[PDB]
Amino acid sequence: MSFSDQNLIWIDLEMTGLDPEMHKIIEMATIVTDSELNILAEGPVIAIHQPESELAKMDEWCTTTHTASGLVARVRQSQVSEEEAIDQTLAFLKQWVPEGKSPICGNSIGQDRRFLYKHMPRLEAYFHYRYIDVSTIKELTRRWQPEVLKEFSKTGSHLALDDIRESIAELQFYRKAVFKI
Ligand code: NA
Repeated sequence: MSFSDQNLIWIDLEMTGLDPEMHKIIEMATIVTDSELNILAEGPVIAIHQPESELAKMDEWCTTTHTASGLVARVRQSQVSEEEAIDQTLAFLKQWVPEGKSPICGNSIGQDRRFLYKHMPRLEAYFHYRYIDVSTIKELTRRWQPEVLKEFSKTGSHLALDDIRESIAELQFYRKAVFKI
């Protein structure tokens, strides 16, 4: 429909911890925007099943965060593996953005990309090698004019779709607040 090699793929993952070699992906969500950050379509929001032995690696932060959000219950009830989650997400993305064109977009998105390289390389390969990291702009704004940052706030629920929507909203805020293009 609005298929374009200028469209942006936004992605957020939730994990059982910070180490891709030890931990697992338990949620993924994607959004496609056009190049002007208008949201065109939201992709599959997938709680990925993991056995208790993997959930049992979670520290207190992860356990309390992902239990209180309802994600742990959704993970336990899920019948979707990483491979099926890749299949669903690729089938969505192919309708909106060509392979290899969009940088990976999000907040500190290098961390998600590490988990994609390790656990979902077929999905990682769909992105261009570059990164659109909204937190790059956050950090530059904090140093150049930190008063700007008091004008925007995040809920930070660690529900993957809500958090990637907040990533887009943050960049929209920066477009008006710190950019002149
Ligand atoms: Na994130």
